[PDB]
Amino acid sequence: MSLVYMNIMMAFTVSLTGLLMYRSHLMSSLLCLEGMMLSLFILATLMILNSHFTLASMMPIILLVFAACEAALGLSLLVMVSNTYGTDYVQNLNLLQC
Amino acid sequence: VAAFLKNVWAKEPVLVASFAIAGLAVILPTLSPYTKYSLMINRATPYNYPVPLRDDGNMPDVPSHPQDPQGPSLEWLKRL
Amino acid sequence: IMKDVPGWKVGESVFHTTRWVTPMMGELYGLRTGEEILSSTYGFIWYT
Amino acid sequence: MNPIILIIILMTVMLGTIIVMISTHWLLIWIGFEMNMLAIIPIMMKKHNPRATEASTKYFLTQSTASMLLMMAIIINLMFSGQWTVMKLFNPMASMLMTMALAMKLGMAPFHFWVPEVTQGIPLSSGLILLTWQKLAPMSVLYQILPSINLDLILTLSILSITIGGWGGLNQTQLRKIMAYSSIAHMGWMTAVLLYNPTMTLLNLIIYIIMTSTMFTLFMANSTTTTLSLSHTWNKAPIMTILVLITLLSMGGLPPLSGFMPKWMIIQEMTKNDSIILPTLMAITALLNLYFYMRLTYSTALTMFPSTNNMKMKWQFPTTKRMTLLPTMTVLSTMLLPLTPILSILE
Amino acid sequence: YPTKETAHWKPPPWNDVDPPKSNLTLNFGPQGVLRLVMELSG
Amino acid sequence: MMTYIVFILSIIFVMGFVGFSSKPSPIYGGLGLIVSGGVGCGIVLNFGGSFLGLMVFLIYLGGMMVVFGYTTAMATEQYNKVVLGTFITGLLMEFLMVYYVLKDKEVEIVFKFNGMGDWVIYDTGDSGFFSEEAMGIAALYSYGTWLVIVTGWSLLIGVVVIMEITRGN
Amino acid sequence: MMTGRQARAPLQFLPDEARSLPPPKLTDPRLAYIGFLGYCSGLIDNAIRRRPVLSAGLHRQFLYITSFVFVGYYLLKRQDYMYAVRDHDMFSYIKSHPEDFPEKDKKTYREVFEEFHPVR
Amino acid sequence: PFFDVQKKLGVDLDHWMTIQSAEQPHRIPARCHAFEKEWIECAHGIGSIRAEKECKIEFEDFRECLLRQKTMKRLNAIKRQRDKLIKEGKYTPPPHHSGQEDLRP
Amino acid sequence: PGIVELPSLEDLKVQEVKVSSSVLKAAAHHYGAQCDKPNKEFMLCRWEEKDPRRCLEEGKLVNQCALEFFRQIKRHCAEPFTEYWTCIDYSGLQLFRRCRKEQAQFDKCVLDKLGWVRPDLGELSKVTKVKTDRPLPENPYHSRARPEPNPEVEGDLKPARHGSRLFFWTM
Amino acid sequence: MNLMITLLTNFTLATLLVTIAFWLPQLNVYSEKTSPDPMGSARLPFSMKFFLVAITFLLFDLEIALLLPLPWASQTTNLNTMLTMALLLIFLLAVSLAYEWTQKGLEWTE
Ligand SMILES: CCCCCCCCCCCCCCCCCC(=O)OC[C@H](COP(=O)([O-])OC[C@H](O)COP(=O)([O-])OC[C@H](COC(=O)CCCCCCCCCCCCCCCCC)OC(=O)CCCCCCCCCCCCCCCCC)OC(=O)CCCCCCCCCCCCCCCCC
Ligand SMILES: CCCCCCCCCCCCCCCCCC(=O)OC[C@H](COP(=O)(O)OCCN)OC(=O)CCCCCCCCCCCCCCCCC
Ligand SMILES: CCCCCCCCCCCCCCCCCC(=O)OC[C@H](COP(=O)(O)OCCN)OC(=O)CCCCCCCCCCCCCCCCC
Repeated sequence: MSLVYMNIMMAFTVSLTGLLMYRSHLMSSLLCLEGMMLSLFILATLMILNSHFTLASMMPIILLVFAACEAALGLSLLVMVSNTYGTDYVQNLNLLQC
Repeated sequence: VAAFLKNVWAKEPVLVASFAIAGLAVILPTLSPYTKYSLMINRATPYNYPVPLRDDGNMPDVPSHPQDPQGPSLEWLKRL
Repeated sequence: IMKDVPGWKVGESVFHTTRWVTPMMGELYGLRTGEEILSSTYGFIWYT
Repeated sequence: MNPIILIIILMTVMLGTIIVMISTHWLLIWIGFEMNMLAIIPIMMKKHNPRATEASTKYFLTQSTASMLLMMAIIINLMFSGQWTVMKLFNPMASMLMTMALAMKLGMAPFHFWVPEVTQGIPLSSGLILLTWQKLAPMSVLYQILPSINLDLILTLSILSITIGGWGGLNQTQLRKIMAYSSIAHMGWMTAVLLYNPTMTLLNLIIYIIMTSTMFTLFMANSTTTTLSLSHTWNKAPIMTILVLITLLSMGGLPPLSGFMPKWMIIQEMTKNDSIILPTLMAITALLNLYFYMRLTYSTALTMFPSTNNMKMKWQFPTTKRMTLLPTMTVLSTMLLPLTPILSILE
Repeated sequence: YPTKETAHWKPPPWNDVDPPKSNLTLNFGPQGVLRLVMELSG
Repeated sequence: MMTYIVFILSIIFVMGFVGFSSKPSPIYGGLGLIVSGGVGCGIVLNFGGSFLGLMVFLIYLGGMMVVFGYTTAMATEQYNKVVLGTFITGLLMEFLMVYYVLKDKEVEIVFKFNGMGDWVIYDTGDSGFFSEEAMGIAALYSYGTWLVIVTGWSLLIGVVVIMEITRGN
Repeated sequence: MMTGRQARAPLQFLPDEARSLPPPKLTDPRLAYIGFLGYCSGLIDNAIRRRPVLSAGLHRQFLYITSFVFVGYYLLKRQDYMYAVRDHDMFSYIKSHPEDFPEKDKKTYREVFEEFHPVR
Repeated sequence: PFFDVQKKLGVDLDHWMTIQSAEQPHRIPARCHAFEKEWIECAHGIGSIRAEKECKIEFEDFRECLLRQKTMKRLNAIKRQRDKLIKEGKYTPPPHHSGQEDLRP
Repeated sequence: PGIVELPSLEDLKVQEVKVSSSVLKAAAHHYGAQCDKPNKEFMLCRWEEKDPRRCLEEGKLVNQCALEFFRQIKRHCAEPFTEYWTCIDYSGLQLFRRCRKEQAQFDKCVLDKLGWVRPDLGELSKVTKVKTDRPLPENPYHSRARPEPNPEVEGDLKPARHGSRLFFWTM
Repeated sequence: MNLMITLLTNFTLATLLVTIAFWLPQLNVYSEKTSPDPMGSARLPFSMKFFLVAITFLLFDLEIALLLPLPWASQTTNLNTMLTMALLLIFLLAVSLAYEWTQKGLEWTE
């Protein structure tokens, strides 16, 4: 298939493996999650514009909006973590081992 | 129903204007005689090609030419 | 061009159907120059 | 929380799951999962302590990752099929990504690592919602895509879930982690019979929801979150020890109880398809689940652990908690096996 | 079953509430002329 | 070379993701995701998605990454080898992908990909006096009633959810 | 399994052809067992709230019995319907495909040789 | 559980965006409208198990419309052979493929 | 699969309408009025055959009837038409509303010297009927035969023989 | 294409002026300066209210993104449904603003 889809899928996998390998910050995790969403937006958009499927042109906007609301919720969770420990470090979130 | 209205117009005229304009926007298109013409103008706008019909022999309402009498007209739009 | 190639049907449809298929951009402008390609494939998008 | 806001948020959780159940477009499937997650996050942060925020953060990260993999599976389906019907998928890569995403949502092993944490971090009512209501929407999507699910993947996820949920509960004393590893084992049992007979998948889901709702309702009615506080129940309410006894013996699947009903039916559908090793090893692995159920029954019903003196004060007060549907759920989770051919209503 | 790895684990609190583990001070200096020390809370 | 321009943007797009997926700091990672959003917007714009690309600017970049950078600047108090090694690893894997799919005009990582410029897959007609993508987004109010209801309800509930969980009571 | 059958007429608990079936009797032993489950739910509801088990709230016990018999009657109707649909589809498929279901020639034991295994 | 509320109540919540061949605004066809209509009219009602093996030709034509893999493979082959013959000097392109022909209309 | 069947380059030769888009747009209403019949025969054939190769000759008739349209402008009213399409041609959107007096002179000159009446608002967007002699295509999509459906349900619904037959349950 | 040329020209002129503004007075040899804020060294205290107004911006910006195709959506032939859904989206943005009001979310940055 087309050549641009290779790069958009590879971008989704790069943002996947960034989201699946945390370093320290939860904000960097949320950025990798939104990179995954952005690559999904681009890939859906290039397909729907290519196929001239008219009714799905409203589809990526929807894919934006919900997920950005999702991002808002994630930011709020991070802030609550930051209001407990002072930092958004993922190693502070280890109390549920016992 | 009248003292409360003068009270909220004395205290909060921004919000009274807000709810009043919103109420007009809700109820007024159902009371307008020209809401029908919005629909009629949006369906009178020819974005697509008028794909003609095969003349089977019995279609008295479909014209053979644009300048024929039968067919949909737009006298109402030119006159209003 | 495709004379030396073994097992090549010239003008072979890639579709099983015999219905007319709308010609793709690379089908039409594949053998032409890059200026004609760009003017036909990004001309309206890049027009100002 | 404002009770009106609690009602609207629980109706939004239910609305998300129902939108997953009734929709014919994959975008509305993804929207129902997003609405479900977005609305269930305040249910987990109901008490506002750092364990609830940690649990909600872990839950958000796992469900968000699964939602992104779900949308990538949907988008690859749109690549290779040009449409959006919620039916079989038209690419094994999209099928693998959707099966992984739904395994992450269900918390099936090896994507199980959030389930005993999050259930520990949240109250008993929100843990009840997470272990009963949050299974319904991904099992519906797995119900509708089973002509495309890889057999080796779904059975690998099933046996890995059953074994890890068996061994995980043996080391626990916290009741919520026990119910979470019980969840992982039972989801393994549900997905092991999915490609053979999905009516038995629905049967196992319904009997599991009934038994889990009974055990969480007993834990809420007795206000016990640990084994050793559940062992004070005989000196406070002796009927509740009988109820946790019969319900834990049901959840292990001992006949003549109704929790013997699903797994037996699952074996009844896996030997028709010439699989003998797999349901036998599954049934032998479920003895671990029954072992830590027996540990809880020895702590609670069949012995009497020592109590404290202040228990004598609680003798003067009856339970004012609304024990909603607890006799109904207790009867249904124990005495339903003579009505086993009722399962045809799920066909 | 406590092992060497899981030996530092204590049981969780009974109400499942962990203990919570300030306000800003500003020096609006001499840069009439007045020095101000603010304790702000937002 | 200019016939490959969207492909070229996509390469930069992948490079931008190796910017923030390697996670240098959430603020440089925010900057890398902003640059990635701009070049992915350019990819969208060069197929004819004008409105969707301006949604990438106005709503993803100007709407959401503003809030990411805003929240991030209220943390991570102002003043690696794993980041640099991860960045050069992702860059070398991407340039090996470029080298293979340009030397062969075909590659297969998971799916088979052509190596021609992505102009070849387009349509050779006109859409008349409308953008088809604009009319498909305009159909959200005429054909997308259930989609509008569930999206607006999810946004209202999202307002309620953020106000419940950020209160602590 | 039968999900394509109940897909042209969806979300119907009891279809119209279910009215061709004999309904379960009111003295159905399955229905009497469901009424016994209602009585057990009434006794457990008195026990968990520390009421006298057999005496307290006879109206509540009778509503438990009535509700379980009421739900279980329709559940038994749908059960009998789904097994009727199962057998109808089976017999129609055996009738429409004779080449997959031939009549096996049944041989009497005068021809049928069985190997004798002596127990000694 | 696919509780088909939309067919039960007769409402249309999401069937309209489901396929490319549905009713579109301003009657805009998809690029693979005809192939998808033929694949759907082939595979309608006969079930998925029969639809995989009996409607394979329409589905392969529709997938090759969607992703254009055989078409781009053929264009790869023709362009590669042309570039090889230009490198060997045994071929010259015509004036209408060099841009010297004063285009048609 | 098969070999695509393309018409030859001789089959595509026709005398083109080599005028610019402002010339065409300035003459558009009278062109739709006068050249109605071969245009609608062509477009009916084009939406019925769904194949341009099957629509060539009618298309040539379009390209034959447009020229006879413009020659009859060139023989009689070349100068008001020239002034009018020049005024149309100045505008970057080619507005009709900027050019009403040159339009009025061209319409006057055509109505006096050729009797052509400019169509009113609404007429050119009408759906007309077309009398043809070519046959209606019985299979324009070139589709093969559909698969036979599954056999339906028929007959009365009998009860299940000896009940559920689930291991020991007699009902 | 002309847009990309114009963006490159604007970005190049901006980068040139920034380079001149950062490097034209570096040529002078003025003096080395030793040089040894309202908060001294206290860490930045987090404001919940700035985060809430940014999230309220984000959610209302998503609702705006839904509202943006209305000048195109007014051209439809299903105008009763279009008007109903337009008024419903603006009404749900108003209900979001009202709930943000009544639970004191718009307070001390009102
Ligand atoms: C003119 C219009 C009006 C006409 C009126 C005509 C009738 C007048 C009399 C009215 C009363 C009728 C009552 C129902 C008819 C008789 C049903 C019957 O016996 O079925 C025989 C049934 C099969 O025997 P059969 O010789 O082949 O059939 C004789 C008839 O043709 C049976 O007919 P069938 O073959 O068509 O039966 C169908 C099928 C026949 O059954 C089968 O195909 C075999 C499968 C049965 C279930 C096996 C499940 C195995 C795993 C669970 C084991 C349960 C644990 C044991 C109990 C734990 C403690 C409660 O039944 C079922 O599948 C239903 C499930 C069993 C329920 C039977 C009715 C119970 C009502 C009262 C419940 C009270 C508690 C009873 C004990 C609870 C457990 C049953 O017997 C058994 O399975 C043995 C278990 C005991 C059955 C219940 C006995 C009912 C009477 C109990 C009175 C004393 C209660 C003491 C206090 C409570 C317990 C502590
Ligand atoms: C039905 C049409 C659609 C309606 C919805 C769409 C409206 C569009 C505008 C959006 C407004 C969004 C925000 C609304 C919030 C309302 C609640 C509120 O503000 O309550 C508090 C306020 C007192 O303010 P306070 O809390 O003290 O704040 C400091 C300022 N003094 O309390 C008040 O000021 C009281 C406010 C309520 C009374 C307003 C009455 C206006 C009446 C106008 C005529 C009727 C119009 C028809 C509609 C019915 C209105 C009831
Ligand atoms: C194919 C299947 C399709 C779908 C079919 C239907 C599936 C139903 C799945 C049921 C899932 C139930 C989820 C949990 C209940 C949701 C509402 C809730 O949160 O209730 C708990 C509530 C909270 O009150 P609160 O005050 O917070 O309690 C803590 C102490 N202060 O109140 C309490 O704590 C009160 C204590 C008792 C609560 C008992 C609730 C039991 C609900 C489940 C009943 C059994 C399932 C229904 C029957 C079988 C259906 C399959």
